Amino acid sequence: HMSICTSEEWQGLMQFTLPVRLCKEIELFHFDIGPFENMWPGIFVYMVHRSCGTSCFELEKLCRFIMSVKKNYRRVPYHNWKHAVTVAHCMYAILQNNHTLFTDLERKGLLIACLCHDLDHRGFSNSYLQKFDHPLAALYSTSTMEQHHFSQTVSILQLEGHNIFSTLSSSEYEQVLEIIRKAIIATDLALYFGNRKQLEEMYQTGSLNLNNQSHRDRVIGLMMTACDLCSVTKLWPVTKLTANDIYAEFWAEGDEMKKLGIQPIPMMDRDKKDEVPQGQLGFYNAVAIPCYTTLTQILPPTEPLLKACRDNLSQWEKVIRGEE
Ligand SMILES: CC(C)c1nc2ccc(OCc3ccc4ccccc4n3)cc2n1-c1ccccc1
Ligand SMILES: [Mg+2]
Ligand SMILES: [Zn+2]
Repeated sequence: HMSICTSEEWQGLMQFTLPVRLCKEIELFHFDIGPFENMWPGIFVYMVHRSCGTSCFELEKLCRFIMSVKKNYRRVPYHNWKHAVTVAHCMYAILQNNHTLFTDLERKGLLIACLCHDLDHRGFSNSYLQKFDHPLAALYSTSTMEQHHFSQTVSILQLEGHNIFSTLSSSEYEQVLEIIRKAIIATDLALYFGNRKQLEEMYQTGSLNLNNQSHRDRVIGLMMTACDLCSVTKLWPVTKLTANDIYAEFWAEGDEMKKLGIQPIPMMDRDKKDEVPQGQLGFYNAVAIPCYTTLTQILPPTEPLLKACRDNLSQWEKVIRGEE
């Protein structure tokens, strides 16, 4: 009950070479994959190659897994293939600029989760499926979409010719799986708040140990949110247009509410269009700024994420004041 790729879909992936003129761009935190839909699955291979190495995975199983993932993504406005590769590119940028902090196992896993973290997302919030009343919320009633996504990842691994973690010991296979799980669950924005709080705590009182496994999981989750939210760290004209994809999904979920006679919260009510710039400023100030702040505290080399988040922030101010 998991879609797979065709043989030819993936064979096109093996043949793909990232163009020389993106070997620098790709390396930037602000890098916008938008223009290169053709290249996205290929972009992911290259990012894995550069980081983990040209023999970390067998070429054909990797390409079969990537292209099947693409397939188990839906043509929803924001929670789609383009967001999975985007998130994974941010993590790429993160891992590259922190080259000795993470293990072989972490790096390969975390890039794999980012690709999988929104697998088969419907374009409806948790709020929406639980609060009325999807078949997917009477299966996972605690982080609905997040246990689904992992569940999903696992299945794609478990098909024939697909298990890219073959050549790991029964031990290292069941270690990576646990990095992936924690990583995906960690992308539930509701969890993000305690965690960030707990890390500001551990940072300030001087008690953060990266030798500690569960403090690692803490840092990893943050890295995962920081990656989930990276729309807010692009260049302004990219940042705008991505906000356009997010709201169409919000709103279209808001529209399903009205169709059952239920007022959505203003976030998903398109009739409340011009409270967006206000909303974004709010979000940036309550969620995004803090996020990249804590992360830059802990991994200082992630700092341009904070820089670009601040530029975007002030653009919204200007929109709000009447000057963009
Ligand atoms: C990561 C992404 C899915 C996301 N989660 C979000 C959770 C909250 C949010 O508040 C905005 C807002 C709040 C209140 C409003 C009230 C009225 C109208 C619009 C309003 N807009 C934006 C959020 N965005 C987002 C991130 C970046 C870009 C776009 C969207
Ligand atoms: Mg998600
Ligand atoms: Zn996501």
